[PDB]
Amino acid sequence: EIPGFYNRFKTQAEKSTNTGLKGRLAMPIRANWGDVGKVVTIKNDLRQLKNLFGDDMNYSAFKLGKL
Amino acid sequence: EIPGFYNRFKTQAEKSTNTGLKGRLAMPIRANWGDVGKVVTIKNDLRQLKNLFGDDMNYSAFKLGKLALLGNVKELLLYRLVDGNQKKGTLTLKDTTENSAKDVIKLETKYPTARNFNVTIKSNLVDSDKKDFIFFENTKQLFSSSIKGTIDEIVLEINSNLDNEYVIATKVADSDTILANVVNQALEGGNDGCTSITNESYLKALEEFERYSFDSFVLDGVADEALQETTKAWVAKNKELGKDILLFLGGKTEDNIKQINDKSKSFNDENIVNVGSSAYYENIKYTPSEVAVYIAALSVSKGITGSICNAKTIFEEVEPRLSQSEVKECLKSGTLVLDFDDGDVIIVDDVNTFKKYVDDKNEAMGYISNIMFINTINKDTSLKRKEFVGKIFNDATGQTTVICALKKYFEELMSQGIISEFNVDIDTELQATAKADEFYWKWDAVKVDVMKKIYGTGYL
Amino acid sequence: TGSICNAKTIFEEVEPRLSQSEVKECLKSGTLVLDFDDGDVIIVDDVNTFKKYVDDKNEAMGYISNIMFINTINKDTSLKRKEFVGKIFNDATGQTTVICALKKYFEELMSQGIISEFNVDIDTELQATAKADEFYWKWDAVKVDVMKKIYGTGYL
Repeated sequence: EIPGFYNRFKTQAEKSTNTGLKGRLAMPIRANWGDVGKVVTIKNDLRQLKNLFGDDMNYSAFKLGKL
Repeated sequence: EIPGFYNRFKTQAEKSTNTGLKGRLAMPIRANWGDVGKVVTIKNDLRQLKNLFGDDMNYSAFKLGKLALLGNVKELLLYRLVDGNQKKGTLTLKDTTENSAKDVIKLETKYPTARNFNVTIKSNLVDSDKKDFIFFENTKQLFSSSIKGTIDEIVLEINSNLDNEYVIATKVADSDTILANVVNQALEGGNDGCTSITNESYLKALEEFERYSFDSFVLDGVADEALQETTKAWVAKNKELGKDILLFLGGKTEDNIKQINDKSKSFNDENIVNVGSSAYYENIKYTPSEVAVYIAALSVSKGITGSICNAKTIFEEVEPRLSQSEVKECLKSGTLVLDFDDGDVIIVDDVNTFKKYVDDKNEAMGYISNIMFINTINKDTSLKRKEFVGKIFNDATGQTTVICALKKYFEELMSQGIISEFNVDIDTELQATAKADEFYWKWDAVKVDVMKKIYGTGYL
Repeated sequence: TGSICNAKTIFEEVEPRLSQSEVKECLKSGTLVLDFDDGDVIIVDDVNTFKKYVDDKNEAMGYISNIMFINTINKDTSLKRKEFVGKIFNDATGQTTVICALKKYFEELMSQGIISEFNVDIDTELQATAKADEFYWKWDAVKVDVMKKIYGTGYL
């Protein structure tokens, strides 16, 4: 680069981390909503499940995902 | 010098000083009066603003300047916006000795304008050849003078006294003849400054503003959308170029709180602050951008060692007015909105438009004070560039000197209490990969917080 | 013991004025152009016209300070010519004396910190092929660099 003193700040995840989670699980699911024909990874926030596959407890998807 | 005991007294500013001001602000302005095409710095005395840009509240210049000055900015930097047709007022004078009268003096306003600056010339009652030159604005007299009937001395006197600073006199011909009498003749031919002002004028003003350094920008108290995206891109460019400029914005008065929140969602760069609430100060309303001028001014005046989350405002009323649900909606949207928590108008919080997002750019980045802190650190560091770049040899000694200087700076910050904890060290991870002509370094810190929320529990 | 890549200039204005793209274009072209990085006029970099080419004449040769260093070494060495040429017998003693003098000079340079590492020795490859009335010698060095670029990363 050109000479100079160019800062690039990286307070991304300074101390916003916790180690209370582990493992990964497979899930065939019936769902009223969400993507079809693909294996999608869901982070442990249930909001992600609610967004990507709906919030209907009548279906295996949301109920088993919450469990 | 020659031998002797020569005193030179320096009771200039012995104890005539106070420390109640800080910060600097940028201002594109429309004005009826004042300099054009230059970025002029204004000290916080409003008399300076009144002198250099007039006292007309119909124009963005004086009104937004007064708001910024009440924001307690140390130095307010202005720029007069105009269309190319914008022009100075002018008047011409003629002799009377000759039957074929010839123009001999022309009067032109010192600054471009369209106001009714008027002039009167009459026969002097004491001396025969003298003419009494008097100047007005809508018959409100500015200055009076009397000079004999020679054109050179007349124009020299008219240009000499700064009481006649509103107008410049120039000689049209080298006559020694008696001038013609005029009575309250306006300096016509001028054009105002609100004439056909468009986005291109603001773009040119911003390009002029690229020269300087600022703590904040507010964009003339105008909420035009295309100007807002243009200024957003401009500030992003300035940030990438190492100029850390903060931007405040205010939505249109017609926008509902939902629309304001949508706009505050659209903006997500940390250097963008969207203002929703309108207000009254002297029983006169202010659009969200006009009060965005004031909130930016107050923020920069606060500087470090402060915030705005409950700073009292000068405004006597605020609207639209929000329940706690609406306030929470606006804060979640990143909108900043004033509030009437008490009999005065009070700023609700320190939020910016970015606050809609959370984790990578941390939640403190959602607050304006943290951004001001980071910009200040970047600015002081980019001041250190010239001290250290190209002047020390990259050896262990040079690296140690740089680290020691940065440590001294951060310890100065610690002494002020702004930082609760810090460490600064060489970035040995990147220093291993660093080329021989460069240096990498790392630092952690913990800015000292402020009470926004407080809770009490009682036992009896 | 210095450079020009950010030396402040006496000039109150500079033109034509360049964005980072234009600056990078000029540096890649080997052009040297002043800049207005702050309220003063500042020299952008240490580049020379050669810098367009890269590897054989190394990238440091693209910088003027390295050329000044090399010219200074050549000048001091060509000053030593008159001390050593035609005045010492090419035996092991004369070669050792020449090498010791050059080592003393380079150690003086090391004391100033200009060089981070060096070695100077007889060029035994060419000395084997050398005619009896001549001498060959070799030296490696590492000039001490200067910060042109600096990068910082922050944690809060």
